[PDB]
Amino acid sequence: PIVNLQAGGRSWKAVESVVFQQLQTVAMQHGLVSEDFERQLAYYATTWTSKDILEVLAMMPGNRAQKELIQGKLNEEAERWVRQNPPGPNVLTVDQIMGVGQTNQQASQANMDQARQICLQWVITALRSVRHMSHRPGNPMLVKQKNTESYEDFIARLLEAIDAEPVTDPIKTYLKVTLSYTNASTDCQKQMDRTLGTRVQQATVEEKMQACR
Amino acid sequence: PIVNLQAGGRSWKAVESVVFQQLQTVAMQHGLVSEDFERQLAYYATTWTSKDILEVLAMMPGNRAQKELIQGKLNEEAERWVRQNPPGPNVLTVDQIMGVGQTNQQASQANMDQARQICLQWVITALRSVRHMSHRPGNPMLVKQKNTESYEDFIARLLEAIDAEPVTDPIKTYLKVTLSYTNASTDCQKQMDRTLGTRVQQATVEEKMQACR
Amino acid sequence: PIVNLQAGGRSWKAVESVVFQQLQTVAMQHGLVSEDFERQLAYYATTWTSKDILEVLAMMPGNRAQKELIQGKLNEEAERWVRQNPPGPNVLTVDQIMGVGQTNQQASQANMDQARQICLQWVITALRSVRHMSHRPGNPMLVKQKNTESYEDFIARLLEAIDAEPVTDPIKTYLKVTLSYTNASTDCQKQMDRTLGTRVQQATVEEKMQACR
Amino acid sequence: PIVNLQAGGRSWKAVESVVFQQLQTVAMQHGLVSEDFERQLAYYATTWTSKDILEVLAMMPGNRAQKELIQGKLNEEAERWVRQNPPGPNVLTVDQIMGVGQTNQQASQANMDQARQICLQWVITALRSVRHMSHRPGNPMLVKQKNTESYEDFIARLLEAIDAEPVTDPIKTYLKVTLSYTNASTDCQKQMDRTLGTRVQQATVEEKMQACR
Amino acid sequence: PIVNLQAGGRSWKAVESVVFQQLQTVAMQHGLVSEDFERQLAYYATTWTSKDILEVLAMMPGNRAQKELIQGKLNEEAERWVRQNPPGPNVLTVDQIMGVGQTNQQASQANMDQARQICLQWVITALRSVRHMSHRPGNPMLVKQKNTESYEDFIARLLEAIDAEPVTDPIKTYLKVTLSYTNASTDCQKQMDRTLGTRVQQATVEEKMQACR
Amino acid sequence: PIVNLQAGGRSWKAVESVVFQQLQTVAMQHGLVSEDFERQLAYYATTWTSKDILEVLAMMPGNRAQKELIQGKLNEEAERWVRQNPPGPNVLTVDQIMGVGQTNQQASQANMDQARQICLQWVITALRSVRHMSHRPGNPMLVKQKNTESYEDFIARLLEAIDAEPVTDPIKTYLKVTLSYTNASTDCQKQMDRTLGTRVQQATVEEKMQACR
Repeated sequence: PIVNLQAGGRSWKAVESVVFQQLQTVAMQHGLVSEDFERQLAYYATTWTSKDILEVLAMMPGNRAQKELIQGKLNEEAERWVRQNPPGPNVLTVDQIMGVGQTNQQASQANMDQARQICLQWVITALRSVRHMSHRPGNPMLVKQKNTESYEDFIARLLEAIDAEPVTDPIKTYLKVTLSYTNASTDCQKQMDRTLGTRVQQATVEEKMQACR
Repeated sequence: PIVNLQAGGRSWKAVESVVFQQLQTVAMQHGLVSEDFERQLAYYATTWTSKDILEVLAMMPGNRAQKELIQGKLNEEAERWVRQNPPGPNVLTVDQIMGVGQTNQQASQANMDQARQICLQWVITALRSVRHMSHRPGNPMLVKQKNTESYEDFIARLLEAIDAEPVTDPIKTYLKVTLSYTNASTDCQKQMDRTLGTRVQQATVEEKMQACR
Repeated sequence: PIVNLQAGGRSWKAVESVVFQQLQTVAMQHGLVSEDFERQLAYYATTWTSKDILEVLAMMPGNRAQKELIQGKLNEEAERWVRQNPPGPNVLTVDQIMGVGQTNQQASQANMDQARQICLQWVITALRSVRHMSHRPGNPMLVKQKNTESYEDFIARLLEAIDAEPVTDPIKTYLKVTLSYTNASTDCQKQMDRTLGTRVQQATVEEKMQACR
Repeated sequence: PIVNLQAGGRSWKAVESVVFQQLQTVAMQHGLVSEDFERQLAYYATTWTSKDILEVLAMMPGNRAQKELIQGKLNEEAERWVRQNPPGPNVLTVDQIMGVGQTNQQASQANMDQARQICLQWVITALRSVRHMSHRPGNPMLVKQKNTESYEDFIARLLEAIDAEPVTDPIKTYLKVTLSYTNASTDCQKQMDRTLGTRVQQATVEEKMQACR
Repeated sequence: PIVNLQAGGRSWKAVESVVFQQLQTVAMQHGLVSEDFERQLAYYATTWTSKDILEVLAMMPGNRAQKELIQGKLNEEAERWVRQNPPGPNVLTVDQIMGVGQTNQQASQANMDQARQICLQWVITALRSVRHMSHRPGNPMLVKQKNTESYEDFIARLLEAIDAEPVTDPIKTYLKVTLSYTNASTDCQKQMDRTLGTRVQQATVEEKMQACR
Repeated sequence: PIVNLQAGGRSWKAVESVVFQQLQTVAMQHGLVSEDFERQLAYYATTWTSKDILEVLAMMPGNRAQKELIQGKLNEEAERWVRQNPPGPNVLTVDQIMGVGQTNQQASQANMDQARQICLQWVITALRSVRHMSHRPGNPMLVKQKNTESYEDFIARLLEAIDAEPVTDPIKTYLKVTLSYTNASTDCQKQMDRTLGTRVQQATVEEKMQACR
């Protein structure tokens, strides 16, 4: 974590042992590629140096292969960054962004603020990508209410499946509303279909949600 | 959390890991829509930026659908805010209030103090509204002393049922006093009815409370 | 908690999460009307704003009816305060004392110091009063050494019973000394009666205490 | 706890919740009259105000009668203090020493430093005195090595028994050395008596201690 | 831990009890020679004095012989340092680097910053070396998918085996890709060999990883 | 703990409740005379006043006799200090060193820095001496590989036995290397004796250590 000195100079601080242990238990119960770890790491890594965004991630508990997969995806982000940003006189280098050969004080500098911001972004994209590798194709379509599962529970699973997929907002909204009625059990889809006629199939996320419960 | 610098400038701080873990255990035992989480979040979110009122809520443990329901209600609050406050030159935008595209420092500014205040208000209304969706109609009327439940316990349940409903104070008071005698078991309602005659039915919250126990 | 700024201005702070959790476990094991919670809340609520003396109490775990009983007694304190202190030009209002419509900064002001002091006093009186409602009449007189209970234990129970009652010091002392010999088992009251003759009945709290054990 | 302001003025602070919980667990496992609580309270009560030396003691977990016994002994200390120090123009009053009718700030003042020092001293004497009441007469003499208890263990119990008694240093030393050989089991007292002849009975605390084991 | 005084002078601080306990539980579950302890110690030992890099390591829980092995390897590093850096007028001495006969303040000085940096480096090399002693020769080659172990799990074990070996990056990459197909079970190596023909054997770390699962 | 004021004056602080509890659990699991407690106490007692080096030790959990043995040895250190340092005009007194009749502020002074340094040294020597009393003579020689114990484990026990003895470095090195082969089981001592001939008996700590495992 960068510390802003009262003099205005900037020095470094070891990650607060409270925050580190906080992220670890969220990477030990949910996983280091799980969204819960991704959400907590991004909020607390705002002050983290490019050096502390990589070292802490490595220390976090996870399967050895997953760290290979994450650094593998992370290397994919770096090569992409070099291609999108051609070598330039003051342009950052993958090493500068990956905190290579920098003392913590030099990696906590303002010039490494862009570097720390760029680094954290690559890790989140890789984890979303490592997470996508776990997801099989068409998870939402396969999900249904087997054994007449609670309409609430079924919608929770369907929401997880759309959230799993990286489809963009305009298409994320299409899927949630469309799949909820289609994959619903005949008992409540049928009663709602008569209850709200065409409209229930029209909009299903909220109006259909309250009716089935 | 906004931090007020001695210089008078304002900077940001990651939510204290003590407070975050505090709210989470109250959102993991009672629920993230439960009143206990709503009370603790409001007290500790006074300093929270518009950005930290949304990110922390998302990190808190809850059913996936409930977060959809909360953001669904939260979007209802935003559209209502735009209609009630027409677009204006210095008027806040739903994005400004929802901390969109703002760095933590820029979201911890005084101009975002109104934005953070407006944001927190929407979340509480949604949760009360998400909570109301769980409540069926006429919960207090259905509540009674089945199996001669302790008059204390029965009043506790009845108080919870009025608190559940969003009826206004003048009508919240009507219900508590009225339903306590009506739904009471014959044994103690009858003995009190003879004991205090007309007055016991007149006022039931305190005088009837001590007598039945 | 009010924080006294070095500049001399006064700002507010969310109740330290260490102290809050401390009072809660004493309101979850002993009760929120129990003396143990009352003692810890008064010591730590010295800096608490009128707003933080009410919000934290509400968050503390307790039966729903008990909070009704506490706010019921608290309203009794407020109406009494208005009658004893007639409306005046600079006189505090029940709202000012109950931290109504005040921002935390404005409720942490010196002018609200009297208000915070007055508020805390009402809550303690109500809890003592809520606690008295639980106590049946003449608890000390009924208490005896059934099954020849340890004279120490019996005196502990008798001391609890006098402490329960709100009798004033001059009469609190009368009861402890008087009831200890009268309610004592025949075996040790008789042996002490011969051992110290008239004096043992004269003074019973300390001289009789050591002899029976 | 008094806090020394940088300006040189002195203000008050609620007992650190870390220290309070520390003393409580030592008053919940060993007892509030036990030496372990007495040792920890004295070390941490150096900064405690006369008001915080009494309130925290009351909050600590203990049998109700024991608090009566401690305040009983504490009142014995106060009456003795008045007799030894006759009423004087600037002489402290039992109330001033017992933090009566003083705001925490006024009880954290330098003039209350003597008062806080005098108060803490009375509580320790009472607890030693409350502890003595538990001790029966001649505990060390009765202690022996029943069933050939480890000479180490037997000396531990004997040391506890002399420590229990308030005999002065010149007589505390007499007892430890004298009782260790006398109460020892015949097997090791006899072998040592031949082994070191007259000297072993002469000095028994260290030379006899190593030999029996 | 060195503390940088506002005056610019430098003083010492006892290792934060939060960080110490953090490293110990990682040296009590994984081992004091395990990579997990090595990663956490290096990140938190940035501020540690040469004196605190040795004392804390000794306090950490481990087999007695392992500390002999670590100090044995540590002495190997020191003799090597003397040979590589011949005695010089301002050149550091193994004692200066090993914080011998220095007060904490004098060991927290800027001149001991190089000494603290040099010390920490030796300990990590020894632990990697102590860890290598545990590793038998050719661990990766022996590792295979016995009982058709998950291709993911098998790659995790193989990655651990290459990480175990101190082979340099150019040869670390050769091994991971080469051994994954060779040691794979016939069922998935065969199906992949037909699926991707020559290329699957060409590159096996990522393309073969997703296909077998 | 002494606190160095910004003004340059020095005041006292109650031992951080985090560090105290840290040492206690190491004096409750390993013992208050065990090396683990001795190592942690020395590192954290650098700032401790002469008064806080004695009071905290007494509070730490231990057998009553052991504290007698430790203060017994501590008195041995004091009498030795008086003899080695004859009474002098500015020479420290055992009382000054043992923090007798000094207020914490006066015991936290620079003139008591030598006194605090001298005090801590005596306690460590006594504990090493109290620990030696537990050790019987010739512990390393008696230690062997009974039931063919792991050569690693056997060397761990032998290293503990030499560490137990206070023999000086030149003779500590002689013992470890000499006893490891002599007390080894015939199976691995014999195979090593043929494997490395005369040299294996020559040096046994490292070369023989790797070979037997």
